[PDB]
Amino acid sequence: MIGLVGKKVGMTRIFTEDGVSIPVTVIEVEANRVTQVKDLANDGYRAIQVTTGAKKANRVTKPEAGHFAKAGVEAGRGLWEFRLAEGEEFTVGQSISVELFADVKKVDVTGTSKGKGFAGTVKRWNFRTQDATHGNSLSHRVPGSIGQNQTPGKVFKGKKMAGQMGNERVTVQSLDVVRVDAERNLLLVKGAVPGATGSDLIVKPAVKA
Amino acid sequence: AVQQNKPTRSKRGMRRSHDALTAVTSLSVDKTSGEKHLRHHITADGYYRGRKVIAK
Amino acid sequence: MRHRKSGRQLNRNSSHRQAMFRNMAGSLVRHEIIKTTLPKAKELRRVVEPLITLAKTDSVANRRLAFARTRDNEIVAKLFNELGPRFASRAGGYTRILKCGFRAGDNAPMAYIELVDRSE
Amino acid sequence: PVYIPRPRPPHPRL
Amino acid sequence: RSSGAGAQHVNTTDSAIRITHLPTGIVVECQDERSQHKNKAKALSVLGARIHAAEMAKRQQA
Amino acid sequence: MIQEQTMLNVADNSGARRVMCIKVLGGSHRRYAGVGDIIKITIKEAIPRGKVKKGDVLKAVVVRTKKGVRRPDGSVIRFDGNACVLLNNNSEQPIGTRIFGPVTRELRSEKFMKIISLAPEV
Amino acid sequence: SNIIKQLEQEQMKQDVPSFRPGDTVEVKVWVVEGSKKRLQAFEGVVIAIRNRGLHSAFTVRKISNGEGVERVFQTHSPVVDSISVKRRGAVRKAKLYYLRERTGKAARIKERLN
RNA sequence: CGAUGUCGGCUCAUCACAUCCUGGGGCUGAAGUAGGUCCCAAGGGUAUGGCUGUUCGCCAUUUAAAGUGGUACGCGAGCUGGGUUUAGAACGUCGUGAGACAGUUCGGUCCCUAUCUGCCGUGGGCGCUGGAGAACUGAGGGGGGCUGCUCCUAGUACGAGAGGACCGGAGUGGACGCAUCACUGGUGUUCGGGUUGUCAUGCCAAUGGCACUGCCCGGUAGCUAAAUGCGGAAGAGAUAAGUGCUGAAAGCAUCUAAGCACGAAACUUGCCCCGAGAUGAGUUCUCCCUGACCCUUUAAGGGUCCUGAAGGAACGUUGAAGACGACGACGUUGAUAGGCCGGGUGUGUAAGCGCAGCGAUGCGUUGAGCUAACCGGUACUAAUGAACCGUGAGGCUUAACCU
RNA sequence: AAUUCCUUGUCGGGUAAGUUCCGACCUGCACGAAUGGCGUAAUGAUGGCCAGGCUGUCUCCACCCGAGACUCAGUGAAAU
RNA sequence: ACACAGGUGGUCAGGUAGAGAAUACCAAGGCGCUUGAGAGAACUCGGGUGAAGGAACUAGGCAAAAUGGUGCCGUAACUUC
RNA sequence: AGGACCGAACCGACUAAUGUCGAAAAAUUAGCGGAUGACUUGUGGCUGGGGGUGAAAGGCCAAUCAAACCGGGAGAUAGCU
Repeated sequence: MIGLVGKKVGMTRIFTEDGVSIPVTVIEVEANRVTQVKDLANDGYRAIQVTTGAKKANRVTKPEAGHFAKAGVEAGRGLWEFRLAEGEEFTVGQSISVELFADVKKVDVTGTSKGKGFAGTVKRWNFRTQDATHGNSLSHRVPGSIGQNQTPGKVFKGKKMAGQMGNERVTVQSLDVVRVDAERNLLLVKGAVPGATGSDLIVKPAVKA
Repeated sequence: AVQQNKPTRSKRGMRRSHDALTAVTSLSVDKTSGEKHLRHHITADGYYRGRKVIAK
Repeated sequence: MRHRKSGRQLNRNSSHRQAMFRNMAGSLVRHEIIKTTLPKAKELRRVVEPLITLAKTDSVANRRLAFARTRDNEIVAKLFNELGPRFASRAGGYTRILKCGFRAGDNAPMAYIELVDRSE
Repeated sequence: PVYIPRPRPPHPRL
Repeated sequence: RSSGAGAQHVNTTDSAIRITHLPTGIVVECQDERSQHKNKAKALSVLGARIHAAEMAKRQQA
Repeated sequence: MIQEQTMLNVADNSGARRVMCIKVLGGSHRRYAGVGDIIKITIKEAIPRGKVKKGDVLKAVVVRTKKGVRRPDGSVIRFDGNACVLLNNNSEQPIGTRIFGPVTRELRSEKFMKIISLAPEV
Repeated sequence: SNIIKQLEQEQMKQDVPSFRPGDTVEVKVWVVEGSKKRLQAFEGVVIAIRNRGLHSAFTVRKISNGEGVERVFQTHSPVVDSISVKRRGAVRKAKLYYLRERTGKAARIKERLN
């Protein structure tokens, strides 16, 4: 089925009765109401695009205000889109709560990774740092050789070098569900998820069933 | 470090194409005096938001 | 990558940085308005406001903690007697920043940092 | 220049 | 490749030959001259001499 | 955390005093051992009345670590010294008849029964 | 946040005995030996307390037979059952990591008796 | 020969299969396991120490394996200089001698601030044509694809006994990569405390400056792993080796000549990421622009007044975003940054006062005081009213639709 | 052996494992008694090896403090 | 060759602590060394710390780390005593 | 008394790093060896080019040494570029 958009608010741990304390992440889930239902008659694929949160009525633009008045729902932050799985059909404006997570056992969380910035080769691609003594001059944390010789004459595309680390769209898969709370509107997941406290998280059902 | 051959006037111009400085062109008008000043900056006489904030 | 860190380095070690923050906070208490670069004023907002916060309540030990900073008797004498009963009603935010062009020596962002005063 | 120095001690290759 | 000294040829050319005779366990190491063949002939002569000596020693012990 | 060239004290009274871990057995390219993993040791110091002499290369099992072992509740058990029990290289069956110092609960699995049977604590 | 604090305050137990670091604290902890559920004892000297609310823990250093055994314990975990202070130690330092190198006569500390 | 720095080592790898293992099979002098040989298959992995400068080799112990080669028998404008080839000196040999020795050994300065291609990232202009805000489909490209041990099947088949299956399922491991501080740690020169030598505040007390943060002890938040989860797949299509069905040429036989059904970590998917600059420039939703004139080479022409629309840009507050750009939140209709209150955490009974002691010092007020980067609030201060860019509904041809 | 090609000649010790080292075996290519031999207390920024402590050398790097590297204002090269 | 981290002989030379002209802080006296302001990326230098091992790294304990002062006890082989 | 020991001034450069179109055509940083004698240094002289000098490297002789620099034979010579 479809996934839901949530906010990461810290991490905690759940003490089970037998003794095992499991580290959990508190993903709060707001009213993921449906903004538009795309069909095959106009796009060639069936999907639903939704939103979450709540914007103030000074930041939302008139194109976004008209797109939200097309659905009639309250203006919320961001827009996401989930493909349908041919077994269900959603209407425009349906308040989808966390009750869809009550039946599933494992989920997949996709989030914007925490930006590490312009990182080196050792931090990014886990290269071995060379020996810091026995005559080492100006060659401590450099990657060293990046190509062979005259006969290739170039560096191969896909070379593991220093550069941008973080701000990616990484996905930690196969995360166990712990507790689905409807009164507090929470979603406790097992393990760690990408992103810091306050980032958006796409929590979809596990494709590796 | 050492070059093979010198670049052109065209290469120098296409390099200095992004060296063009940008002017602000957003000089404001004070409420009381009306003197020209920048955004979030006081005037030459010390006027800011109409109030004499420098007292000097 | 300084995620959730505060404290500007200002291209100086901690001894010189603390010493010039001491001297500049003393000058701002003594003269009530000074003119300096903008990040020094931004960090001096984190220095002068705890001094006034300590100067909210006059006692025996508060004079010694206000003498532990600024290293001067005239600065703590102007504290607790003149700034104390005059900033009594306002709670926090006693300072004010005024951006004033750029310096002609090195093109640095200039700023008058002052208190909410000079109605004498 | 007045003085032009002795060049760099080169690679052996002997 | 060979150990010792002498020239560039020691770096790139091999000039060192080790021959092991499997059912007897006799190892012959030659690092004498420059070309391999002139060392292959010496290594085969030393193989023949050591095998003949090890067989005649067993015959004289028997 | 027991890796190569690590000096360990002998837990039982088999005879050795100081041993040196030469390889963490089980799985290639492995850094260090765990709770009750098998390591290969050499003997650096032994008593005159020991059943093994100085220089015997044999298998052992780590029982106490300075890095600490982690119970699944969230706690850690750190010991003030590394310790091992010597094993006879094809069937484990430890040499010493008395074992000093406590052990960890995760060592109890189907083959180290004599060690936890001779354990005075835990 | 209020969400994290509300999720933590519903799980913290309200009968935690207050003890300063340095007290001779005896802790009885559950353990599952397969088909058995045994309450075992552990008596030692507290050398560190890390208060984190629900995530709070405390060390109990014990000099057992042979060498010392250091073992942390989570305060609000269900695996522990009882915390009883036997002696009230009178150290003036929060952490007691310097007691690790000291064995025997130099390991004991002062009693409060205030 | 008006200069191509080579051996070995460290880091970084790329490619071929004449395949070391994993995988699918045929023969066997294959009862089972363990084997010998051979075909297809390069998707992944392919040691740790002593010696030697050594590649290599031997030894010790693992592993499923310790593959062969190419890339200037890779890689010094990435790094040493141990060895080989500068200048010193010696041992042995030759030469009357100066000197010589691929016969060692002792020791001996290895430069360069990146113009071009390439690679890792990140931006500006313009285009897609009326513009803008978003949401995606998706061409194509990239990342990964390793497997041990134990148990059930099952001591089952097989086997006189010893030994011991194939296939399938589950759990726990090692490496790799990703994610995060929930636990444990490290750092935490912005927090607290102890102490030495000196100086200063007119002196005691107290505090501050210097001596590597003076020496240390811890330690908030962030970063980080040694800490904790995750994954290599399941499934589908087309196949290589190989096993086949029907079946003539050639009354038989035949996997192939017509056809059909199987068949691998190899290929494409399926797992994840980038991505319409894919100039072939895609699709959907929404917002906004409906004012007159003269000149005329009546051209998809230029110029004048009025309006600036949606939106963007500039400035400031700034960020678990960031070299700079860029991205995200906010700008008084406010919780974006700083300050303040309370809580939490950390250091640990501040100063003053009172008591005991000749004194150092000890106790009570007090588990106080101080709290950085944390949390929940609070406009107390700073984000001003405005100015700038972007416009009068949008070209030609053809067909279907309403007039 | 500063000597030695064959050679990592052979034995023992040190290490789990030692072409280095030590004590010898003499089969001295090609040691040798003033171009001196054998030992030798003390000494050496001397060559090699081993033992204890000690540690980021390494396993395996992680964080922090200042000086550069990044941006802005002023002056402003060079090899080629 | 420079308003250059180099070199240049002799005299005076204090307080505290210190065996001392060493070293730490000061008096008399001279200076802040003729580019500053931001941000706190990869990488480079001088450093500090670090769980567990303690040389497994490397040609090589190279570099770093560690010992270090006064009084007292005691100090082996060998020797030219 | 010691061509004695540790260790400042002073003398020299053994290791590693910074530099290596450097602060400088040999330097600096952190460790070093001697430091009452075969020590160091100032001042003023003497020894000089097929020579001087050398606790001996074929080193040094004005940043140039298996035969210094300056001027002249000399526009030497060059089957060589």
